[PDB]
Amino acid sequence: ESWAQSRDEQNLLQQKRIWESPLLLAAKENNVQALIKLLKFEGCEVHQKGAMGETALHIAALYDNLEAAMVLMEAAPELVFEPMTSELYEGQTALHIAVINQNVNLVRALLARGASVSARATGSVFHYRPHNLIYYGEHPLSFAACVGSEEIVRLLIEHGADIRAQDSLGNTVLHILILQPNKTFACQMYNLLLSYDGGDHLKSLELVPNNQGLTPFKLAGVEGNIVMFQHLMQKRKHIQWTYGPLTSTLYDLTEIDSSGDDQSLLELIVTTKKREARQILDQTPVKELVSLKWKRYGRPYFCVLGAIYVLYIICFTMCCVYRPLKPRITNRTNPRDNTLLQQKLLQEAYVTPKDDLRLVGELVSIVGAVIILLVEIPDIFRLGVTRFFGQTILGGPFHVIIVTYAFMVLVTMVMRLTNSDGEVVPMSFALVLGWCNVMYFARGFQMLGPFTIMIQKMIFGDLMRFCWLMAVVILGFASAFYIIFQTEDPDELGHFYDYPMALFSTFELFLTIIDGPANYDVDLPFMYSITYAAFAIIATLLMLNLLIAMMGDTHWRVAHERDELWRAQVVATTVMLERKLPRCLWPRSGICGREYGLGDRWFLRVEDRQDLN
Amino acid sequence: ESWAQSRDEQNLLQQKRIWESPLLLAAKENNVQALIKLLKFEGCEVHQKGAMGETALHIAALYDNLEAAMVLMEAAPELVFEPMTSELYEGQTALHIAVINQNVNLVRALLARGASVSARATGSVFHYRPHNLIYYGEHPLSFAACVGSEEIVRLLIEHGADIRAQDSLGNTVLHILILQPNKTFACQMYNLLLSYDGGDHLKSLELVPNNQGLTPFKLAGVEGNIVMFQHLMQKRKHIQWTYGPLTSTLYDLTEIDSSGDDQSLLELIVTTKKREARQILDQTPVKELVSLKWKRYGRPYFCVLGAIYVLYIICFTMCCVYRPLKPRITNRTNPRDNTLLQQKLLQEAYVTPKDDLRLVGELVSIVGAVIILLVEIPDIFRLGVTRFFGQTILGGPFHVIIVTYAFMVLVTMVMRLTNSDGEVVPMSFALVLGWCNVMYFARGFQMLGPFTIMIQKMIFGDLMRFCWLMAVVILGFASAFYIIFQTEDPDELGHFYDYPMALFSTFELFLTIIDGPANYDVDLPFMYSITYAAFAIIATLLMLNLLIAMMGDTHWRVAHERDELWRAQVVATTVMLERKLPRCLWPRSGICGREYGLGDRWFLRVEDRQDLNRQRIRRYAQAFQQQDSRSSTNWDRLRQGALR
Amino acid sequence: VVATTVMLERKLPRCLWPRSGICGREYGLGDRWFLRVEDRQDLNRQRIRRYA
Amino acid sequence: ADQLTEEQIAEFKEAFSLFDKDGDGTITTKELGTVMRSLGQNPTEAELQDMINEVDADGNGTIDFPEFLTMMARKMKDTDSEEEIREAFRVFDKDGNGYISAAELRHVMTNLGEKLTDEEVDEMIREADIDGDGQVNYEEFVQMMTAK
Ligand SMILES: [Ca+2]
Ligand SMILES: [Ca+2]
Ligand SMILES: [Ca+2]
Ligand SMILES: [Ca+2]
Ligand SMILES: [Ca+2]
Repeated sequence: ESWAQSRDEQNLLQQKRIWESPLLLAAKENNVQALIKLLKFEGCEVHQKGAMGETALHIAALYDNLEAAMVLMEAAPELVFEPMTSELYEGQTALHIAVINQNVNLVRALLARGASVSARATGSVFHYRPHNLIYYGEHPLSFAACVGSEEIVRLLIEHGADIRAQDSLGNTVLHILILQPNKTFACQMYNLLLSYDGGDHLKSLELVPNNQGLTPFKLAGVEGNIVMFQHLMQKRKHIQWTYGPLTSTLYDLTEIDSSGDDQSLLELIVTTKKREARQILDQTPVKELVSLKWKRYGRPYFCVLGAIYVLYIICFTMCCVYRPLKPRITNRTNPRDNTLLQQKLLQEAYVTPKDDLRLVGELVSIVGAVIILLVEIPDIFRLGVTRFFGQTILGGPFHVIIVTYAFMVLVTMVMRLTNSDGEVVPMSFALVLGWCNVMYFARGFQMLGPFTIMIQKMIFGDLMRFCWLMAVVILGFASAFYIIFQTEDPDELGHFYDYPMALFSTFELFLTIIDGPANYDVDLPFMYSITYAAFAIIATLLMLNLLIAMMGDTHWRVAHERDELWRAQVVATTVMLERKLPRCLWPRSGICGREYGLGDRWFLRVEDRQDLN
Repeated sequence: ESWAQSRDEQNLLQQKRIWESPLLLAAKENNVQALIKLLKFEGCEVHQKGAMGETALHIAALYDNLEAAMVLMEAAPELVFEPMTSELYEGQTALHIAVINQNVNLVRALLARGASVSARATGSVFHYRPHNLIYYGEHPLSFAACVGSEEIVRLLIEHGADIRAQDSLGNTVLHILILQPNKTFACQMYNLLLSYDGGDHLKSLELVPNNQGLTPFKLAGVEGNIVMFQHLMQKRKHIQWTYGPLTSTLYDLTEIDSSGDDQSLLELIVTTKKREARQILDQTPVKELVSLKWKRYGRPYFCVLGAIYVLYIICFTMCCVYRPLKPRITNRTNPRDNTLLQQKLLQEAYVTPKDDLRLVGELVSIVGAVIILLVEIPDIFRLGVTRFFGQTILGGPFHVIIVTYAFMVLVTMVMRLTNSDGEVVPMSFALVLGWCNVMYFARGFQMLGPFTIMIQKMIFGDLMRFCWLMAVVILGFASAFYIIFQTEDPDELGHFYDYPMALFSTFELFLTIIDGPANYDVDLPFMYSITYAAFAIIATLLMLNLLIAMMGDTHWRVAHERDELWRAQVVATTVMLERKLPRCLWPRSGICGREYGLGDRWFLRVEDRQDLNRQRIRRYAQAFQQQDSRSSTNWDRLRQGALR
Repeated sequence: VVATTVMLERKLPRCLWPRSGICGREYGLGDRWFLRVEDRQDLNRQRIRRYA
Repeated sequence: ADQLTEEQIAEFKEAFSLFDKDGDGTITTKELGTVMRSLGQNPTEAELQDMINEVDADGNGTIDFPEFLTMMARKMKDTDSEEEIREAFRVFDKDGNGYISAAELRHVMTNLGEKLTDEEVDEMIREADIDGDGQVNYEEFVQMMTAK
């Protein structure tokens, strides 16, 4: 990009000023003997700049020079307050740089001389963007508490570093630590922050969400943080009793699901994209709910919703094959090739009640296409069109077939009551979608779930890299088969009588479903045989018989993700019905309070086996 | 091969002439007693020879006998200079042999008596040849600095052995160390060559090219030396600033992307045949470039040049489907079998202005077919046909289809304006090579790429060893099928009427594309059913269903090395463009000098996260401070795969 | 391969195959047929020892 | 530093390169200063010059890699001496750099079989990778050979 080259030009111009401006060079080389000479009788210069507008203190801070910064604090005791000011770096101060480079004795010096511990690091490089490497928030407490320098963490809080602090993204200091991938310390560094949460108001520092409304318990599951999730879980897990090897424990379940307002954690999991945000389902309180919500309640309602669906498509199919048809309205087979002896009725014949019994049947299937549009036009009303044509399998392309099937039946309603000739065209797409859409209910089955994802994976993923190989090879030999048979009879051996037939014939000799154009009464032209024998090798025993190995390579190599997706297919099916079915038949999952002195949070009982003495 | 056999006869002959001539045999077995009692009174025979014309001094170093070696120099102080007058070992002096056998005391004895430290070991075994077992250059310093005995290497410099020394390949000692496989000592020794000397200011001695014009940094790109390439990268790697876990690093990039002056390291990688050199492309100061150079510039210029090819074939397809045709010119189809009711025009038909619009459609083609010949024929004279009929996939067989394409179009141009009859045949090969040559433009796609490598790697390597098997079986049963039906009607069940049909109908029953002949009105001969069912088992469920297993046998055993091919396909596509496009539209890569205080070379900036990891360095810091279940089974078998 | 080399050796007359290897009795050797093989030690294992 | 192998210099050189902060081939009291005050404790600009100038043989004030190696001669790895495990590693390591990685070990088992999935290879490393870099040292490999 043109933007990333701008970072290169400045950072080389940043170094050019260091080869100029001799005190900055004296600052980089830890040169103190020149720096006394360049200041203590003439000086004249002390508020220097660079390419990023930094000072000699910042230069003496980026390279670890306690001696050089010692003279600079003594020379001008107002260097410590002003920040960097540029496009990329903005608002960063010498307190920040001294933190990230772990320089404990320098931070001890700067706080004694007076440094702003609330300096906003509002620069351009600091934003949480994937083309930046590290994201440490803004405040100098966050820069310490992320790299794990817990001594400086203790050093800052003694000088009035506020824990409550939000960035431009609304994140607090606990939202940050969940985001570093090299975790390793952030179990321990988490607790040191709560050890300074001793005296506050009623919001106990974890009930403070981000800008998009997401507490650090919620943020741990959304970001795929297995290590920090169990560390948070130990806080809200209550152990009831132990009895030899049986330990029964309670779980909080106040935000695990508690699917009662808008932002249940089970809803947040099956919307995301991250591969590791989906294995929270492995963990011990969530793998109980989505089992019990599905097995006692979710499974039988889903089949009743499925078994009512098959009887709908049949009622549409049973009124499809009973179209009104006339025998051969007006014409008589004029050139050739008019194998067409029928005509549909005008809509002036609904007499003879087994043509009227269908009329109450289509009215069933014409209101069935209204209710599907009424349940999916309010789906783009809440979340955008990138949900449909995004390839999120958790409710995948089964939301673009059912709309088109709903959209096609109304076109038949438009093709009816206008008396237009061509109207097999919506009804042909109406059946090939309306039957292939009962594939959606192959989802909650034990044996037929994870097969369906493999069909969905080879349609796009491993046939959009074969059809571009199919359409090229066909376009050669189909055009080549035209030229050979151009000066020939289409009567005897007539597989190619024009070019739009000549693809359709050649397309099926590639798939080996038609036989292969051969006649023996007549003498085929000699270039037909050489051309077709090269077609038969490359297609039949080099392309199709490559593709069977192409599947089998990619079949055993991803059969540990389809067992992860299929479980998440069930969960997104479960929560979809919880926010849709009215609460007369799904009770709230778990055990409530206030019959027991509990605290009104809905709880859930878990008992396991300790297997040690 | 009567050459390597002739080595042996001159090596067992030495082990005859040492059993004779006892001053050799006393020298081999370190006999100080017989050596005194054969020379110190009469002697007369100190200048003996052997199978290689060697000396007794050459034996006393070839077998580690210090004791006689001191006496022979003391008795005859003139034997140190004469080399092995021979053919295999030509020019080899006794200074050489004491080096390779690590014999420090003898080297300290020969140099104190004083030998020529720059002797030319120019023998026939010492040439860099793919049959010999070592290549150690020609000089005693080169023999010193290859076995690793660095204490000897300190000594030869102190008696004045120049580093600047080239063999018949022009190689210095720096070019030699890249070639040894047991690397990991040479990195400790490459510095020791630089420590003493390297000149002071002549050229710094690393710049000296060989007889094929190559510094050692370029040479490590051809030889696949991964350790040296990282070790030579430390000289040209400038660390700019550190920021917590971020460090920004600025690279020299002088020789890596020379951008012209065709000895370029990106050029040299996709020219070679050595497979282990192609993994330079994963080392971090190079893979940054070919990501950028292909994504910002090599991706749209390739696809635009892809789309300009797609119209050209459609400009050629749409005109070939509109040939001119006369209905059944003058003849009447007499005998049989002549369903041929058209005839192409003579060249007297450019009337009817839905035919002049065809003429521009054929003129774009014939001027397009010459610009291929204007751009491929200027590649055969700079680089031979060993790149064309060599199936190095980095520009593979798609440079011989397209030249066959540019020939087959112009044949039709000669078929026109001559009234020659068969222009169907050169036009038919024009289409199937025309469309299948768009497959070359499936190279720079993230998805369609490594499938196209696999199709080419099944043609030459797993279908050839099927079609030789198929031509055996299908020549058997066809002549067997022809004999049965030779005494039959062709009217009913006539799949086999003459012999060159009977291969082609049998070619299409091995593939299950025709149904296999059957006519239930008539009585098939009793030997047909027995013969055909025997063919049906071998053809259908034993040779084809073996081939499908044969593909899946080799499809998971190269799917770590087609991705590595596909990455090198992209770089070979990238670097080909920069030599070929005019440099008004590709900018130079990186940032130049001379505007910054830099030094005129084009640099490039890489910044990365180093992680600290807290564990390995605390293990070393306690030494810096001086003190006072499924995975286990796969290692259980790997222990059992190590086999005791 | 070896079942095809040896099947041809005893079957074709030994005026076109020669005997494989180097004969004795020309050198003071002892009349047997000898054969010479040379290989490289790969001195990594020499560095642990280094004549010790 | 004499009786080493290929797997002990090539291990120490990457240890040295990560230890040399600025990448100059030498070690100053600044460079050893940075990666010790990152290690909790604070060398108070006196133990820096006490430790480096103790082991500085040629007295230049700096520690190059051979003087780094001769301190790793006295602080050398233990008497874990093998011979068969020496051979099978060079069988395993393709480029011979002393590091068997995820890309190199996946090919050795491909020559042997049983169809390892790509995630199964990376789990074979984290069982062995003690320091946590995704590559297996020879010392990290020799404990995976017997292991019981
Ligand atoms: Ca058929
Ligand atoms: Ca250092
Ligand atoms: Ca030193
Ligand atoms: Ca390696
Ligand atoms: Ca490791």
